[PDB]
Amino acid sequence: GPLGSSEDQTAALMAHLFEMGFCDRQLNLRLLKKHNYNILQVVTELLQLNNN
Amino acid sequence: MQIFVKTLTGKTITLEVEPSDTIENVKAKIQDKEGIPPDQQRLIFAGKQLEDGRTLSDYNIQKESTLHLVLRLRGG
Repeated sequence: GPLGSSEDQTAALMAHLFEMGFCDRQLNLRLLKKHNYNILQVVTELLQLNNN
Repeated sequence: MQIFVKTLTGKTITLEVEPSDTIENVKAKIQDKEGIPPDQQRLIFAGKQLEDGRTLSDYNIQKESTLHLVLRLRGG
């Protein structure tokens, strides 16, 4: 079917995370690869690290 | 005081909340228009979680503040 997904989408996702309160492109990258690009899981997983 | 809620879909919802408005009630003000369950509704403020049993004042939420809304869907 498709030839390939736009990897540029990752940049848009990163920006949404930075607007919250993380500013860690490294942590975001290692999280995105953990759930095969899942912004919903990344944000909630990161929150479980610093919610106190 | 009006505040803004930013969704992952790139939507900015405006809400009218009071200083004594509990986070749980805020979710209700979203539930009626969005239809999304409060239990699934997760609000992020400055990279921090908002407890349902806390008030806006607990997280120094003022006027025109932007709250992020993320949902953790479960499959199996």
